[PDB]
Amino acid sequence: ANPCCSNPCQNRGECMSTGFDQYKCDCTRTGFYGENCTTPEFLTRIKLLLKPTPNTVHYILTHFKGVWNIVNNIPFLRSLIMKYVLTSRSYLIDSPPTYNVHYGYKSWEAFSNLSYYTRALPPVADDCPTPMGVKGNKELPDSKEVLEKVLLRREFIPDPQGSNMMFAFFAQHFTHQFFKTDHKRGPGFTRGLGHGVDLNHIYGETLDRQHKLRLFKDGKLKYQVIGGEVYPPTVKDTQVEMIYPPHIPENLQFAVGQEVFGLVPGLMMYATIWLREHNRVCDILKQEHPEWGDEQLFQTSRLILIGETIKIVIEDYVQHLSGYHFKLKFDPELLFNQQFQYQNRIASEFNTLYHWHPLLPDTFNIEDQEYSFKQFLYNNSILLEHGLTQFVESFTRQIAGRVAGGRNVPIAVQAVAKASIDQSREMKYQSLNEYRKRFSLKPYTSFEELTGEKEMAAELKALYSDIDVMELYPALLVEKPRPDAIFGETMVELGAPFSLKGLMGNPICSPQYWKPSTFGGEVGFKIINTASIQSLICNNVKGCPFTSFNV
Amino acid sequence: ANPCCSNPCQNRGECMSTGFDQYKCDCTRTGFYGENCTTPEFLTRIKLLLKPTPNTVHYILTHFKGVWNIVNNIPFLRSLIMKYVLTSRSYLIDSPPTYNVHYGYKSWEAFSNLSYYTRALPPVADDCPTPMGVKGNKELPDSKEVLEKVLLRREFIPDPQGSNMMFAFFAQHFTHQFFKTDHKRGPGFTRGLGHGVDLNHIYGETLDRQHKLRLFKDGKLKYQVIGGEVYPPTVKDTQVEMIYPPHIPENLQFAVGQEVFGLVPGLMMYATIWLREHNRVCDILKQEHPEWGDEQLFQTSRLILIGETIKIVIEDYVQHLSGYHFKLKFDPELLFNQQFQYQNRIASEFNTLYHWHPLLPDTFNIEDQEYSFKQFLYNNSILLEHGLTQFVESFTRQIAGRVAGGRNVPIAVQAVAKASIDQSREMKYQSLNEYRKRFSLKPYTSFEELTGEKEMAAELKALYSDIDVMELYPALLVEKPRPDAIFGETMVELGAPFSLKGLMGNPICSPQYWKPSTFGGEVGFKIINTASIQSLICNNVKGCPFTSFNVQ
Ligand SMILES: COc1ccc2c(c1)c(CC(=O)NCCCCNC(=O)CCC(=O)O[C@@H]1c3cc4c(cc3[C@H](c3cc(OC)c(OC)c(OC)c3)[C@@H]3C(=O)OC[C@H]31)OCO4)c(C)n2C(=O)c1ccc(Cl)cc1
Ligand SMILES: COc1ccc2c(c1)c(CC(=O)NCCCCNC(=O)CCC(=O)O[C@@H]1c3cc4c(cc3[C@H](c3cc(OC)c(OC)c(OC)c3)[C@@H]3C(=O)OC[C@H]31)OCO4)c(C)n2C(=O)c1ccc(Cl)cc1
Ligand code: HEM
Ligand code: HEM
Ligand SMILES: *[C@@H]1O[C@H](CO)[C@@H](O[C@@H]2O[C@H](CO)[C@@H](O)[C@H](O)[C@H]2NC(C)=O)[C@H](O)[C@H]1NC(C)=O
Ligand SMILES: *[C@@H]1O[C@H](CO)[C@@H](O[C@@H]2O[C@H](CO)[C@@H](O)[C@H](O)[C@H]2NC(C)=O)[C@H](O)[C@H]1NC(C)=O
Ligand SMILES: CCCCCCCCO[C@@H]1O[C@H](CO)[C@@H](O)[C@H](O)[C@H]1O
Ligand SMILES: *[C@@H]1O[C@H](CO)[C@@H](O)[C@H](O)[C@H]1NC(C)=O
Ligand SMILES: *[C@@H]1O[C@H](CO)[C@@H](O)[C@H](O)[C@H]1NC(C)=O
Ligand SMILES: *[C@@H]1O[C@H](CO)[C@@H](O)[C@H](O)[C@H]1NC(C)=O
Ligand SMILES: *[C@@H]1O[C@H](CO)[C@@H](O)[C@H](O)[C@H]1NC(C)=O
Repeated sequence: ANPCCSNPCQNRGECMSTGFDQYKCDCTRTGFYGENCTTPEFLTRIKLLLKPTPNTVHYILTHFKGVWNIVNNIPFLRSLIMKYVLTSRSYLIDSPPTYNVHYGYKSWEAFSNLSYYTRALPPVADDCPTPMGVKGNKELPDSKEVLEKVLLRREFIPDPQGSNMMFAFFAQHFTHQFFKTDHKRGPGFTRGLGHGVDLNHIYGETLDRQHKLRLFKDGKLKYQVIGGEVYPPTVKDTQVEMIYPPHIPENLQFAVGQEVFGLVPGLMMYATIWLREHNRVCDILKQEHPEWGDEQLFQTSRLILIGETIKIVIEDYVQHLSGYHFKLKFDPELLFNQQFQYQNRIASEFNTLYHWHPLLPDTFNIEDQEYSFKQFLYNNSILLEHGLTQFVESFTRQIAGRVAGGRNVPIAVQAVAKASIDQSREMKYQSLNEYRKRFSLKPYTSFEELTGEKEMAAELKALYSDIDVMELYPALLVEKPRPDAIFGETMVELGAPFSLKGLMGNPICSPQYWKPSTFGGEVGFKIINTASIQSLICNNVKGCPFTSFNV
Repeated sequence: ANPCCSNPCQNRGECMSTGFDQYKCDCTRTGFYGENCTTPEFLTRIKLLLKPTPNTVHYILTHFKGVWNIVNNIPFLRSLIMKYVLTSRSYLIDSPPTYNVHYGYKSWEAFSNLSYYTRALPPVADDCPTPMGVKGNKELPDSKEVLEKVLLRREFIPDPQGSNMMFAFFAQHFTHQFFKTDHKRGPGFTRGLGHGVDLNHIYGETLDRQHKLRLFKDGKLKYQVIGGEVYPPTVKDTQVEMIYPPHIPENLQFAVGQEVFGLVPGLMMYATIWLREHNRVCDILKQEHPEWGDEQLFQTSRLILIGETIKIVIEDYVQHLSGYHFKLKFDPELLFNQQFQYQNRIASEFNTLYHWHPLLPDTFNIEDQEYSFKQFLYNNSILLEHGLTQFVESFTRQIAGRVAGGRNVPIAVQAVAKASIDQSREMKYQSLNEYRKRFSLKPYTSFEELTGEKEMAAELKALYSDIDVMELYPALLVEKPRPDAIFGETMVELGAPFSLKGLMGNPICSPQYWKPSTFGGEVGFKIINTASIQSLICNNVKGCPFTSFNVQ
């Protein structure tokens, strides 16, 4: 019914109805003109002719190790390439943000209401004849069938990049500060009103919760000691609400910033590590500033840990994921002579993309034990039983599952994968190929090209019929991986822009914040600029065990 | 006690305690170095030698009319010069914002908590020996004495720039969408969480209030018709909360986005005009888009009115205030190749600077009546009696008061002026001269230099003793005006950067928003780009009466 239902405008042109059966494309600043913005301007053709494909660039970044080592030791050159990585696809994220689940056109409501996830592509209008707009059948294929035929794990498929459980739980822990879906409102809504890396998963989303978690001495967070080891405090002691089954003993109801982090001992592990890190930084700052009060010690520590988090995410986490030989760098100064918006709004599609449950193993292997999902979930006695040191040693060695390549979602979380499919549809996501085009990728022309195989392709073809009707979320998990990589092209090219924007968009990266006095002087500053996943663990885990994001 | 109490760091260097009795200045990117960041780098000295004073630039913009007329007709240069005006304050504003009334150091709390006004200068710490830090006496002069001696009006002083009551109430109406102090929390808190030109004063701050105000047909706002004329609906009919004294008739409790706009008929006049404008834009969009629903018509109209507001504020309102011969221009495209943050946080100091009550006359003259404050306040029957047309005609003719130059606050609002002084102190504002340095102005070296005269200066010296202890708010109202101007240097140089930032920082000015389809196509876009105070009145007020921000 809506004449824009077919998504006729190309190259990020905007579709507007101009009557009941007519549309106009707004081609402003697309670099294209014509009825659906498909005729390139002269400068546009030039850019197209020279532009290498993502797969080409990825080849270059994952080969020529000798050249990159040279590059990695020339600071001017390293900065130049990193600046490039940051800016080079800046243009892909709308900032200030635009659409959301209820608005397929720009509006003050969509801009101003922070309870929404934002949208990289507007929803398919309600009165469109098909789920994807006009293509495909009246109904999408049964989600349970899509799940079982191409998503569910048969045999465990290990990640060829060697991601471990330290990585898997870091990813879960880190992302769950800004992926916090407000289920009473709906899948397109979030409880993370900071829309980014504010460390609310440690400090709490609201002031009241934060104040319940704080010691109000020396800037510190409340904690308890169990068997000589520092752990988070209890629900009983703090009165902060946590989600626990009713049979969890009170001494085991740990209280942390994020209410769901008692779900898994792997999350509780990182919650404990970061809590220890906060109180460590408090000690350092108190030493530097005996004249400071509790409030300033707390606030400054929080800013430093925000810095540490961004530092580690870029130079260890993203570094490992990328498989690049180039050494990524956290350096806000790189953007100071660039056009860049220091703000971020979390996209629903980013949330969708990041459902990396194929990472999960069949069992969680700690010391000599192999825990089932049933044994692991909501069981912090496991963390207490083995301790942090053994957790780190064990998880550093246990390999995680491959995310792309198909059929690697453990059946234990099959309902989660199904919900990702069903909620994608509920939120009226456009198709895989629409999203590929939105991020300057070539549409897939068959299911075999998507998977790079034959059997899953075929089951998919029977289910969806048209490649242009293939859905975003299942496509990510069945996509042909990059060579010996964890992800395919679509995951990387859509996810990377959201990721860097969410990291660099933080106010501590802005010129007025990025200076030593913000962090209590050069000592605080150095904590950020020398942070690593290894030093995080070394400083806060007894025995300073070796760790890494790969086995 | 705090070693930073004396504000030792200069040139926007940041002070940090490094112990109980020592400090360090962080001179990063200030262009200066040394212990208090006062030694300039080579590039800095050059920059300092060449850059003209504000008063010099003001002279240039308010003279050579023949030359400016040439420039005004050369788009490249008009654009170039406008781009310049925009990007020349752009650094003086911290964006993302930093301090607030409770935080004199940067913190996640100060950044993230939108209930605060932000601060251009951090508060004086609580444990400082004097209100201004270390200078001056233990307590500041009695605010009642400052008020009575140099602020209160003796004889009405007209604005030499000819500002009229259309201007004065436009200023009040426009600013009260982002100056909305949350008195339950304290003076450093705001209820305007949009922190800018979101037109909540028309549409309501919250979704619940907006929906009570909406007709939910054709995108329109609810209204009533009285004697053939369109007015806001009532509280009785909408359940929209408004502030009225209990003796106001039900049929006279008009309900609009901003709960305080029943305060004066002048606010209700503009509330009514903008209400009519919204529904007018709804008719236009419905004509262009018969296929659209109520929701999209409403949202699209709101975006258009936001655009119109920014347009009018720059090209009519700021144009008038400036007295420039150069013709200012609303054009977002000017910033597309510039470094610029499309965001804004309303500063407490901006609020303070905008307390322009000397604008108010002794009486409000409509048609052949002259209403006292007592008769004018909370009296919407006056608007009904005379009608919008007569309001516009009368307010266009009545001159407003000079704001700087001293002794021009009407006695009727003396408590408001005193509260501005007292709440500034409550919020631990730094001194006039600290704020002057913060905006790259030379500190005043005496009270006579501040006022440009002798009598008020002598009274201020008796009260404050030290010029470095003079307060920001009273200084603004007693400052030597620019020649035949409404304001002095401090008002302009502090206010202009906040103002432009608040206007251009709006998301509709960003490249992904600033395109025709955002506003329903070329017709909607054209409404924004051709808006003016005269067209706003001509389209919505019977008879298309002439209006202007200056007396004719
Ligand atoms: C693969 O393994 C992983 C996995 C995850 C990764 C990562 C890697 C990574 C790493 C990562 O993201 N690396 C980025 C690799 C760099 C990609 N570079 C390219 O594709 C080449 C693009 C290029 O150089 O040209 C651009 C460009 C391209 C354009 C374009 C404009 C521009 C644009 C441009 C603008 C111009 O001015 C108008 C130009 O003319 C002057 C111009 O030509 C010179 C180009 C860019 C520019 O100014 O500098 C680079 C240019 O319109 C049409 O296409 C992250 C961050 N990741 C994540 O954080 C992440 C996290 C979670 C998830 Cl789920 C996914 C990813
Ligand atoms: C007259 O009455 C009123 C009243 C109200 C007004 C207004 C007027 C106005 C109008 C308004 O905003 N007027 C502003 C006056 C004009 C401002 N222009 C200037 O100050 C020119 C400054 C200039 O040209 O020099 C800068 C400059 C200066 C520097 C500096 C760097 C630069 C910087 C610069 C950079 C350079 O390298 C690129 C330079 O070398 C090439 C360079 O030259 C050496 C200068 C700027 C630049 O690149 O272009 C202009 C340059 O380091 C320290 O000093 C508004 C908006 N108003 C309001 O909206 C308003 C509303 C409410 C309130 Cl309360 C107050 C105001
Ligand atoms: C370790 C055991 C894990 C379990 C038991 C688990 C289970 C769940 C469940 C039940 C949900 C809620 C689904 C819904 O409400 O519809 C969820 C959401 C999610 N999961 Fe996991 N998951 C695990 C690990 C991971 C990992 C390693 C990642 C990696 C990033 C991840 C990423 C996500 C994301 C991004 C969401 C959306 C969160 C939100 O929007 O609030 N999960 N998971
Ligand atoms: C026309 C009659 C006017 C009356 C009766 C009036 C009265 C008041 C009152 C009672 C306050 C509240 C003070 C407090 O709560 O401490 C106030 C604040 C204020 N006034 Fe006026 N005023 C008038 C006109 C104006 C005008 C023409 C301007 C021009 C800009 C203006 C600017 C302001 C501002 C910016 C505030 C602060 C508002 C806030 O922080 O919420 N007022 N006025
Ligand atoms: C952001 O938008 C959501 C979506 O409409 C708002 O939530 C609704 O609020 C209205 C009125 O307050 C209720 O009648 C609805 O039941 C709510 N719906 C949902 C799905 O929650 C929300 O209030 C908006 N947030 C703000 C701050 O305005
Ligand atoms: C923004 O800051 C204000 C001031 O700290 C917060 O208001 C306080 O909230 C606490 C606990 O919620 C109350 O005990 C105080 O009485 C409140 N003080 C004032 C002055 O209102 C407010 O909650 C903060 N907002 C957010 C979203 O964190
Ligand atoms: C662990 C989940 C088993 C899936 C059972 C439901 C039917 C799934 O379906 C089939 O599964 C076979 C098993 O590998 C594959 O050969 C087929 O291609 C697939 O279609
Ligand atoms: C795109 O424009 C072409 C004309 O160049 C037209 O034939 C076509 O119908 C348009 N859109 C679609 C979805 O086909
Ligand atoms: C919880 O973990 C302990 C190991 O500490 C294990 O023995 C126990 O069986 C687990 N509980 C459940 C219900 O699986
Ligand atoms: C600023 O530093 C100078 C040394 O350059 C010192 O004499 C002075 O005490 C400092 N501050 C003030 C306010 O005098
Ligand atoms: C309100 O205005 C009317 C004129 O319409 C006037 O007659 C009346 O006295 C005013 N009310 C008060 C309380 O002054």
